[PDB]
Amino acid sequence: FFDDKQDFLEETFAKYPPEGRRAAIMPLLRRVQQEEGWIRPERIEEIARLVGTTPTEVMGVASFYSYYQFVPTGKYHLQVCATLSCKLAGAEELWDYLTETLGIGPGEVTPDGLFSVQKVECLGSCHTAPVIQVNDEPYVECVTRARLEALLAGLRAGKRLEEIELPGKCGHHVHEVE
Amino acid sequence: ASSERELYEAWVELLSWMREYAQAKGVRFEKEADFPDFIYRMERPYDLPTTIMTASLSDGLGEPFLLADVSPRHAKLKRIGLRLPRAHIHLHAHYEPGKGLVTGKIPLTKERFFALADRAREALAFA
Amino acid sequence: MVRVKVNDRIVEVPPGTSVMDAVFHAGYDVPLFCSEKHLSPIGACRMCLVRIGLPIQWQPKLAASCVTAVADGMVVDTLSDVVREAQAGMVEFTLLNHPLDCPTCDKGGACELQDRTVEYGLYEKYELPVYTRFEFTRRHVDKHHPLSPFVILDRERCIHCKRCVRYFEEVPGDEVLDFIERGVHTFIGTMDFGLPSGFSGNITDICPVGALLDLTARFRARNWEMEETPTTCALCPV
Amino acid sequence: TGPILSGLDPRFERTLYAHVGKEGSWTLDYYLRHGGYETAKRVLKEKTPDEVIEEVKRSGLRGRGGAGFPTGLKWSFMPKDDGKQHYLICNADESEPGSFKDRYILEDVPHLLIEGMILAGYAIRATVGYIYVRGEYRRAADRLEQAIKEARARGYLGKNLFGTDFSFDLHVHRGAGAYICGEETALMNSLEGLRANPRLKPPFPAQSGLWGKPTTINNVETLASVVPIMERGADWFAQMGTEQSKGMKLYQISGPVKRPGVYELPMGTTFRELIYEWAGGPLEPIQAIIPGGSSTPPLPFTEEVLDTPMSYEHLQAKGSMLGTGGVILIPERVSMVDAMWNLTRFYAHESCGKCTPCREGVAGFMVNLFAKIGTGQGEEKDVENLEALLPLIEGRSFCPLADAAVWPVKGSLRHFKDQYLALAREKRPVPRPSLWR
Ligand SMILES: Cc1cc2nc3c(=O)[nH]c(=O)nc-3n(C[C@H](O)[C@H](O)[C@H](O)COP(=O)(O)O)c2cc1C
Ligand code: SF4
Ligand code: SF4
Ligand code: SF4
Ligand code: FES
Ligand code: FES
Ligand SMILES: [Ca+2]
Ligand SMILES: [Mn+2]
Ligand SMILES: [Mn+2]
Ligand SMILES: [Mn+2]
Repeated sequence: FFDDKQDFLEETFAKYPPEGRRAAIMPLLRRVQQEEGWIRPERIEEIARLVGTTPTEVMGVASFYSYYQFVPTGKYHLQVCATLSCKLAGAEELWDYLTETLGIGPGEVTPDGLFSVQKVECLGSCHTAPVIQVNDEPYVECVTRARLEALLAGLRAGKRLEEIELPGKCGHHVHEVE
Repeated sequence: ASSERELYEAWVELLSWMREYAQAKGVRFEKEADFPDFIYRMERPYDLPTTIMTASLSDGLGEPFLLADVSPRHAKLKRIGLRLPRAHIHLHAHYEPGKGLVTGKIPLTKERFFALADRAREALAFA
Repeated sequence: MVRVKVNDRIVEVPPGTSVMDAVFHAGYDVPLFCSEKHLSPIGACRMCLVRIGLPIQWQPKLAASCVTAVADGMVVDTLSDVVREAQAGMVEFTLLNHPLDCPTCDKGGACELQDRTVEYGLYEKYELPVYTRFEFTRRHVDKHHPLSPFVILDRERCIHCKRCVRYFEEVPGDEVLDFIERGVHTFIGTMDFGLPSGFSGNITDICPVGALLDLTARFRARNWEMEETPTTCALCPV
Repeated sequence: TGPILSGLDPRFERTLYAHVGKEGSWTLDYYLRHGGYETAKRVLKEKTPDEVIEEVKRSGLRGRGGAGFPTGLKWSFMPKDDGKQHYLICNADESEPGSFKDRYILEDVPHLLIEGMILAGYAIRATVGYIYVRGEYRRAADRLEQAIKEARARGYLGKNLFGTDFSFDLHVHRGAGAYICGEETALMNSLEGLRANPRLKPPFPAQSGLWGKPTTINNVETLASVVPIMERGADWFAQMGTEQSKGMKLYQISGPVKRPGVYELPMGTTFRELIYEWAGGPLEPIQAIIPGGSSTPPLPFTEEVLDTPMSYEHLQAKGSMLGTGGVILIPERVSMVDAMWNLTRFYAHESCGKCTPCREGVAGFMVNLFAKIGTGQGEEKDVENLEALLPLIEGRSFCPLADAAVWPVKGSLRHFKDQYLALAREKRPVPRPSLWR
């Protein structure tokens, strides 16, 4: 996998010391993900050899974090914030609707192969709850029941997310409710 | 309630799908553990349908890609659980009246189970 | 040397000493799961807690005696209701998700977890005694699984000390075992299937319970039933 | 006016969040046009390293990571001159619920952070610096790497700064989704390519941190603040806030309030001020508020609470404590049992698994109690265990996370114990009101 792109390797090993190579495990793992959607056990063996350690040591490290998926994930992996602050905004309800509409649990993927779901912890935009982070790009904040369905059909008709039109308005570091 | 008995009834069937998918896709089905409330039940009565509390679908190496379990007869908040070991994904199937086996709101049918087991098999199984 | 006073007994002992060693050195005792002769000590199981006085100025929180150094003129209490209540509690947190295999488990009467439970747990508060508080679904996972033709792994019994993974890294130097997920969900596992190193049988004698057992000798007799013959191994010059 | 700064004063000056929300705030051009690396240049030719530490000792800057520690005294622990490589680490892993102040300094005024770290490294003789941001903060990550590049272009980073024989470079390192990675010592492991458990501290980070080396770790907010401080004197800085809580603070507020968000106010200002004047007051009846982070114990919605100066002391001697300045208001319409049913199943998730009392303790037992009792399968005995549990945990785990979990539950029993008893004794589930639009 990394044979292809060794410009990425020189560059990212160069941020850490000679004796600080495992450091690379995180950024490498991270790539595989944003490229292939999930990490296969062949990637873990590679990365181990690349970074200079055992398959065992890398395996553990990667299974420690929440973002790395180790089974396939639909085109748009919907990560929903469940933590308190978003709870008081409607998070649980939104999860019940979303999951019940699409008919998927965390480990599954919709039949049409573009929708995975996951509950996550505070995304750190509590002032704009309920919050949703798509794949690895800017949150979709203030997911009202209506704001949501539009997000859904936007992606469902192949609109690249960075330019779907969302009803209503949502502030920056401060947010006014009505 | 009497749900407890129908939940255990549903534990048998989930196990049934496990053994099926297992022989079917030719992958090891492994009885992982029996109910200690059977092994150590003495003269005491026992009416449960099986004696198997933890089941699994393992690969060639024997490392499982699917794990299944239901809670004993004497423990509280009985749920039946599905876990993809190594991929951090846990499920919790309850039992609703009339509806049936649910993971909250979505029914857990043979089909849906087979879907998960497949996804898991292709993705996780080492050999 | 430095002067320490354990409970009612005072002892000489070199500067670098672990309070745990100083404690045992006066002829006392304390629960002790994650630490092992010849391994890096870390307070991880949180069993070896003592109370420490250092001027008598009791420190506010309880110390892991196994990773605490000894200071000149220090007092160590290992018997207080504060100590013992804490111990019995820590024994309870351990046995919380454990499987219930003792009769069937090959770790028989030689199991540190068993011995430490009957020693320091079930605390006497001052009729019918309560044996188990936790009444939920215990942790259920992968069971009776061989790592190599010499080593068989019960993950349900593992108490998450670090005895094994620590050792592989430190003593022979072959990192072929580590934990996996996190939370209550973490477990021991491998990716180097064979169990590569030629020093992999040692984890067998360290593992404080019957997670990591010698498969060469599975299901033969209970540990007390064995007659033990101390000798030397002549397979080579060492 | 006459003496000290503690409010909507007219003599208070916005410094950090000054240009946040301002269009194009993150160009090296914007930062320069508003007097960019002016302070950093000054300091490097004029004040020595030791001198730039006393100006922070005197400023009275306490850590904004939630820790609270004296960050002038913190730099004071670093090895003077040993010849070893030293490391400075910005901790932009901001994962503690209800807290989001770091985020926007990262997205909209990154060069402020950069300048602030140049000063910081300079004080502690760290030539190299790292930024561990959460791998969820996407835009933040992209705006830092962006800025780090523009700075490096124009000579603000690397080689030999300002003509002065100091050199300093930054490196970004994204995370992968783990609250525990926020802990200063678990962060180092995480970065170092290991599984992020916290380390044994008897050997301290100042004397052995990143790769054995003398490292110093600070919060984003802490560092961004090192600039105004060095720009316009400690005296300016100290002239804000209480007698132990100097300077200004990034307070943010969330919950069913009128206009949630971040509001830069000085240290001392009251909850009543934030909740009302700025946030526009509640929209529902409130029953409690969580002062600092989620890790801080909840306080009842009382006047005597509303009038408390949000501080590292007024809060301290008020049951709770000031964490991250992330308040959250909780509506009566929701059960406090549920509030923590939640918060603790948050901590249950995030536990690293190293300790019996946290792994088994809270992640096992605790989250399971709330479950039972929160479904109305609860008995009176259940509320008593939960209570008796907390002190077997809090005292002694390997790291603070364990306390972070018990504290909010302790402080919830201590003000709403009847609310737990209520659900139990009537076998009633927590109320499920409609909360989202
Ligand atoms: C369990 C735990 C989790 C923490 N998580 C974070 C975090 O996510 N972000 C953060 O800035 N600090 C977090 N901290 C506090 C860090 O130790 C703090 O960020 C670090 O002290 C930075 O130094 P400063 O306070 O001087 O700025 C956490 C602390 C603990 C004990
Ligand atoms: S490891 Fe020890 S406590 Fe566990 S089943 Fe075996 S003998 Fe019993
Ligand atoms: S397998 Fe045994 S030695 Fe290894 S961590 Fe688990 S209990 Fe300790
Ligand atoms: S207290 Fe919790 S998060 Fe912290 S070291 Fe222990 S198990 Fe890990
Ligand atoms: S609670 Fe959802 S973003 Fe903080
Ligand atoms: S023996 Fe000291 S903590 Fe495990
Ligand atoms: Ca197996
Ligand atoms: Mn998560
Ligand atoms: Mn029975
Ligand atoms: Mn077997």
